[PDB]
Amino acid sequence: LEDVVRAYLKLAEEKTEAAKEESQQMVLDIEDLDNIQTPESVLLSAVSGEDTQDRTDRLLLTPWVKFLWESYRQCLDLLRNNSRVERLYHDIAQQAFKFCLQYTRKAEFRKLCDNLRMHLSQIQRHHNQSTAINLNNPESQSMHLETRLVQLDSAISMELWQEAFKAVEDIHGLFSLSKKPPKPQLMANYYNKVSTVFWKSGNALFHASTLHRLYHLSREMRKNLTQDEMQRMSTRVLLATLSIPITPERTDI
Amino acid sequence: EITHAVVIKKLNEILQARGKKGTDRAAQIELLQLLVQIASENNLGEGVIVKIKFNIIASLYDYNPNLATYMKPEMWQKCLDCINELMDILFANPNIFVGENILEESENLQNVDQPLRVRGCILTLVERMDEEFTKIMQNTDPHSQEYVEHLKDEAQVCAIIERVQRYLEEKGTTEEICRVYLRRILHTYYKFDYKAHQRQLTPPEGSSKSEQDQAENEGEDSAVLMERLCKYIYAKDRTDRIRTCAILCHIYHHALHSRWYQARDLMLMSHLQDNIQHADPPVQILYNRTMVQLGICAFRQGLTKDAHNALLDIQSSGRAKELLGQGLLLRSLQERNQEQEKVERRRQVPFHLHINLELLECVYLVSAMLLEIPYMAAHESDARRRMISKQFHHQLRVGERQPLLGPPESMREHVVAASKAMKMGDWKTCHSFIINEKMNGKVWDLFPEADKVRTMLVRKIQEESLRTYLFTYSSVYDSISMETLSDMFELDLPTVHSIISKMIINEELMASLDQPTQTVVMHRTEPTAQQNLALQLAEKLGSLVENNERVFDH
RNA sequence: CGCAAGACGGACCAGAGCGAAAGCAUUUGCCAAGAAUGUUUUCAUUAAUCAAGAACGAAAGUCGGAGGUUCGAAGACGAUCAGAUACCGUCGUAGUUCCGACCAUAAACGAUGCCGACUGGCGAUGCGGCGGCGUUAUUCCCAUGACCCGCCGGGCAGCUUC
Repeated sequence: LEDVVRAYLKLAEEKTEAAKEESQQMVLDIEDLDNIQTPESVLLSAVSGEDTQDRTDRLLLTPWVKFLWESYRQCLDLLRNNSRVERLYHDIAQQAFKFCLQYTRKAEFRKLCDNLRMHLSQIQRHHNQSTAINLNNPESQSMHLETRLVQLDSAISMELWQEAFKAVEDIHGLFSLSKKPPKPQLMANYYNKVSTVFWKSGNALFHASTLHRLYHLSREMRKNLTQDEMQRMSTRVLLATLSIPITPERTDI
Repeated sequence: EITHAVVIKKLNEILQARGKKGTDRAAQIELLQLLVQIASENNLGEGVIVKIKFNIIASLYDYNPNLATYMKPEMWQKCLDCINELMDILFANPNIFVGENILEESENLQNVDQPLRVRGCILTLVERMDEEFTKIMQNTDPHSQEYVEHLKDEAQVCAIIERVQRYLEEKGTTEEICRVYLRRILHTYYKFDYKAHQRQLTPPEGSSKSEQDQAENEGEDSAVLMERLCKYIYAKDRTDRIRTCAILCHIYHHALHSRWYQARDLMLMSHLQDNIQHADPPVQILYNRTMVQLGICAFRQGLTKDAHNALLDIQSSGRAKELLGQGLLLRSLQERNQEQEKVERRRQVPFHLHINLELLECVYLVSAMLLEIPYMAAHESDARRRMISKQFHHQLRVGERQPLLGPPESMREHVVAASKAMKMGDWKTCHSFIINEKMNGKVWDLFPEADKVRTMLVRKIQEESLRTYLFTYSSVYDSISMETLSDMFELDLPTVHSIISKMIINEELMASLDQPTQTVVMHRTEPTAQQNLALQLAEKLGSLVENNERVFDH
């Protein structure tokens, strides 16, 4: 299954690669090909239209994209929304994220929704020879970090935000139902990432707070991580300061 | 091959089995072609092939298994070639060639009914063909492209309808042709600033002075001409369903090509609010459609008020969707049933007649913005009793109550973004959404008058932001360098005079205003007043409701 | 393995269809004909049955031409039998086939005249029309196709009973 389904999604990815280039070099140059003045009927629809490249890339690329998306949705999803072992799921998720980033973004809503639903079915399902949750932080931590990085960057990439919010909510829920273990690495990683992604959107207040949180994490990780670097400490203190002095009052209009 | 009797009778016997289950249905066309390419004689005519030519371009119709469909573009071009040839035969010639006897040659079709609506069987065709093109511009799809050769057939049918216009012997000139004219104005009406100002702003002393250039400058007149003309050629029918249809298309021309005054006049004269009730459900869509473009050209002339009231009636509802024939059965829960919403899909509408709804949205939400942010600035300086729901107040409120907004990435959020900037009273925040979201969003990029409407937006923001600033700050003042306000909000003293003058008169402020010295002296207190006037109101509200509780009781 | 001649339309082919009866199965086209059903079209009693008289009418047979593979009266042989001019085996003429004239007969049998009215039940089948919860074909979608259910005509038949 690993060899077959990897080779399937790999064959579909190359058909879309060829389909874009094809449409984006031959047909895209056929489009705006030649002059660019007076379209006879191109100016009239200029009151509610777009460019010629999107207008004819929809004819020769949208197919590939759509197909790939559908496959990813029904593939691992409609064939492996859980089960026992076999990660590959991480790779699938990564691919989906990349696709969303590149092609259409709406896919994020669908993919995200599906993921959440699946997580709910299991977390609030528990009824099958599936994964015997208990102390198996391997797969757990794995999927966790995976979705995290994927969600974080994803949202903080296509200018999404609700998606990022959903991701954070999910992570919080996991921590709640996954607080039975002490705590492994990655923690610091995610913390820093989030604080950063925040910074602006929210006030440098909560952002600076998260920054100080990551700074404190650098202490624990230090005693356990061990980082012999002064520059690091300097940068940390700097980030702390800023995030702090920034706003002395909010304008609650 | 022998005197136009065998020929004619076989005409009969081919135009007979026209309908039934055994048609072959395409080699009747073929066989009409095999009485023409083997029709190579003389006088007799050039002459009477015209009519056969009708019937046979009518083969170039009827092949088609029904009325819902759209016409293999090769079939489409063959149609064209036929019709075009059957302009040839019917300029050159003039005898009218299913009647008016001459010397003879060579007929008989006086004897059936009238030469003449079988003469008038060329307008029929061409209207049909308009309609077939229209059926085209539905099944081809959409942002992209078969699309352009089809647009080109569209050019060519423009051609045809133009042609079907100058000719007119009709019965002579005026007195019914008007419907050619109708088609022609249906293909003049939804066109553009650039082609109402190729006469005026493709430079009129830089353009050619050649009869042809006048035919161009008259071509821009020629539709708003046929208004003045063909009112009487209809002028003459009172039928509410064509009256209420025609005038809605006329009000369109005005506001876009010319004065919004004439547009404002024409609907206000007509009073078609009553008349649309008598009208059938296409003209309902026209009524909605015309209301759009007037609230548009309200905002383009720069009037917040009229653009508000115009675009209000649409934005009370979420039906512009279903009115433009786009609505699902479920897109909330409301929009049943299946077989009935298809009527809208069959009747409505080409893609080249649409407008962006985010445009319509933003243009409405921005018009209201300049009215309501001073209004609420005034209100929260305790002028509140004028607080009105189900308005831009609500539409701003739903977007306001997001805990989580950082940078705006939706057109709603860009309106919310500029709204917050207007509250703070910094010009700066207006410019954000007016530049960036209008590039996103291409709210800006659909008008040559965005250049104008920029200036109209800007100075209003600078004046009303000054006003929102003043509604709060005027407790803090003891006096004002009025010169500062001019410099700071980027305004000039003549206007800032007139502004501050209007303000202190009508907003009923307790400022004393030295206009020659350019000074205000105010000293209007008190910060505790915000509580005191509030409990004074809370008090005063007591007795007033209480008198109703009395008058009910007794 | 190839060629020629003449004959013949298997299985599919059925208490199935069409024709007044005798009869009628390879493909495709042409020529004229007919039943049933549909119809708020036309005519207005124009009908039913039939001496005289008329058309068609299996197979065999006769006359004149063509053809003659196959089968085969007659005939010549071989057996079986007391006898065996037979049943059975071999050969074989007329005939069997086609074209043009005759012949008018059959268990030409449903052994059951034709036209009309009335009087049980039930399930099928061929054809037309109409009504319908649905699957199914295609172009993605009520063109008209196939399958399912019910109803109305007229047709070949069957089952059931104080």
